Amino acid sequence: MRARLYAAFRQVGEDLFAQGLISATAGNFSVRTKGGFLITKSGVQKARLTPEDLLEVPLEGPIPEGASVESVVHREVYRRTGARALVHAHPRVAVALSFHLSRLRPLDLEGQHYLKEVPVLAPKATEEAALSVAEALREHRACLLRGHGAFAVGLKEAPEEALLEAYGLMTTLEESAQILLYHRLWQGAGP
Amino acid sequence: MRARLYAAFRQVGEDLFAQGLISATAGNFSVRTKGGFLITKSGVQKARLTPEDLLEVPLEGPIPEGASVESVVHREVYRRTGARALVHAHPRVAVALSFHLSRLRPLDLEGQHYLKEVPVLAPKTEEAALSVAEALREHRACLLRGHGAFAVGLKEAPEEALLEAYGLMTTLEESAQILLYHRLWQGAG
Amino acid sequence: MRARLYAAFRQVGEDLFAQGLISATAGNFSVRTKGGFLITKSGVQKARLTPEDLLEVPLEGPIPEGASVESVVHREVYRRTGARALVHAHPRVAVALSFHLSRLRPLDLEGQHYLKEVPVLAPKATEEAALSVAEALREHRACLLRGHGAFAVGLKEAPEEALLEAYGLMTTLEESAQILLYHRLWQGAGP
Amino acid sequence: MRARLYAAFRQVGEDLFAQGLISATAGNFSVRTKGGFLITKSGVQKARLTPEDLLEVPLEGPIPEGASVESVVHREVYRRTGARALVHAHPRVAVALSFHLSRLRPLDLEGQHYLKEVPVLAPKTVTEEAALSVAEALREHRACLLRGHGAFAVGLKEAPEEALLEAYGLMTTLEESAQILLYHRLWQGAG
Repeated sequence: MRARLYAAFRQVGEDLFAQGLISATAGNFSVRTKGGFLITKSGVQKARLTPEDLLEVPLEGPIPEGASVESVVHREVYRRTGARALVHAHPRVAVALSFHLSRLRPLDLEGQHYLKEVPVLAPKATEEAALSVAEALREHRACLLRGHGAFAVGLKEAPEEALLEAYGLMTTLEESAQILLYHRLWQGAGP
Repeated sequence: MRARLYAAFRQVGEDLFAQGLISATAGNFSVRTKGGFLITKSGVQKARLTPEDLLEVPLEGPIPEGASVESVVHREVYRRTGARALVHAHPRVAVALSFHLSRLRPLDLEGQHYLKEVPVLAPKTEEAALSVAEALREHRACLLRGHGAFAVGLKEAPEEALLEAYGLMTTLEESAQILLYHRLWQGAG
Repeated sequence: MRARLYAAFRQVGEDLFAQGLISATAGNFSVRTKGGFLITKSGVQKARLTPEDLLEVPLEGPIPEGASVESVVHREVYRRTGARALVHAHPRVAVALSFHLSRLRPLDLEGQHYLKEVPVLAPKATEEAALSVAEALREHRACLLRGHGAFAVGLKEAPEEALLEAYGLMTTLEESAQILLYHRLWQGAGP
Repeated sequence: MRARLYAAFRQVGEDLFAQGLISATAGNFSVRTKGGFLITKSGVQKARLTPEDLLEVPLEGPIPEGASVESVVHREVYRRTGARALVHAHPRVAVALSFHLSRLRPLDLEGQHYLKEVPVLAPKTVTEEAALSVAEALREHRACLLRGHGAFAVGLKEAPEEALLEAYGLMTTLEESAQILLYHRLWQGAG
């Protein structure tokens, strides 16, 4: 179905990069597929994505070279979740506040509706991490991996729309983290 | 018609997203029309807006589906008030401040002149539609504790009233920021 | 000379709007002319100035109608000063701090090169504020008006330059207020 | 290759400005070229760069006037390092946290990958001395802080414009890492 699926990957890229959620070649995202998952390639302009940039990976056995080193996680996520899409990103604020929480609870109405609760995993990538990210995403739509960015899942049926669902949730996270940070600097200091 | 009005919905969309005032899909914005008010479709990239992403909603009763979930809040503001444009956004700092403040009173000229005092609502529904469509009469912007902020548009032309409401929106945020930096500075140094 | 001059006003207005330094309708900037000065019109979309959005004001008596309500301030500055351009904006962080200080001292090298020292006049756009802004602009290149905004002077011989030069100093003040803000929130909230 | 190489300085200046990493005219950036190095001119709106806003400069001899005031520093860096592009900006949060650090150490994954450790140069006084300090600093590091006067980021790609785009990229990373350090410290100084 290339046409539209493509529209969603190039879109999300340009977006995740315009909002600062990822640098020029960081982060990765994927959708589920008959074989396995369709992912972005390692080390490449994620805002200037083109078709040959995406690469199908199976849940099977050989991880083809050129596919994100974060590919282990995505897979595990697809192997133990029902997730139909996954966006990995680095929302500045969410990441700064992740160093002190085990959980991140949004205060805002939009956040509480979609990101009810965001778990923070402490590593003390790696297969091990893959399993923690995986478990967290079973009953949660996003999670922070301490100082390692966040992960958001998409459960919609249409691969592309799932992707927008994820990227979308990522954006909600950062918004909630920002609101949490402001709300505190104010309550705290000052009077 | 569908030339200057579209451009304005698209612009407010792109800017609102870049300015960090909303999420990919959060928020909504409307204009007063002959039938009632035109609004953004619910569920859709506000930053990649199209003519198809909007539609009219009579003040009557038939709220077509696709219209924002908050049309109920827009309508009631178009019923009991002289509004002509309406932006619903999520200014981060302002929202932050909400939880605490009862009213937002800018300490800055640009603010003090156009957003004299921004009351904070604590609702939830029909209940909130009202709360807002009252406050937006004597006031041009209101804060829904934890949800967001509504900014009023008043120009004759539709497009203008919208950008004006979007204007007041960025002003709302800049005032919250000022308030906030103000506090963090004289209160820790 | 209109041409280049015009481009300058249109440019300063656009950048100022982009940089967040003025809302679409506020602020104002002028350049000195043989007559008096050339200032933006009252209430006009600064980011889309047209050659007809600018009006000439003499240093003497009758201020044409349509002029910015603060032509008084600009004129009081061109009367008592060598200023050859004047930019009036609202740098949010610069204003936020102006409430508690009486002088702003850039901690940064660029700031300590032009904005050497930034005074803060206190109320009590009036003829009083103009007179106060005009003298303060005699030994300093910029000044804050508590609650209001900031004033930056330009001095190049070419009006077009002076403006860019004033617009830019405005840019320099905000960089500084921010450096100040962050420096303080940091050194102050840490150990 | 002018074409594309121009598309780089142009985007960089635009981004550096919109990103908040430079005043309307501060900063300077460049790419190593056959003879010596290509660099931004002096006193030019970095946000509106034209092809005529850049000058060549040999590694030895008469620095043509009009070139960046800090061309000496660039020249030093291309003589004593394998730099291929250099961006000198003014990250705000980063400068603020530099006034009392000696080194800046990113707490975030991404920052730790690229900018392992950013040294903060901080002179007292015993130009080319500083130009030799930045150079030495940038030999083993890809980014360095110059207390109260911004940072320096290096590009190592073979294609020049890719190197420039690369160092600008590092620049954002630095500022994002400083911000993460900050919010991490402010959020902590609460409850």
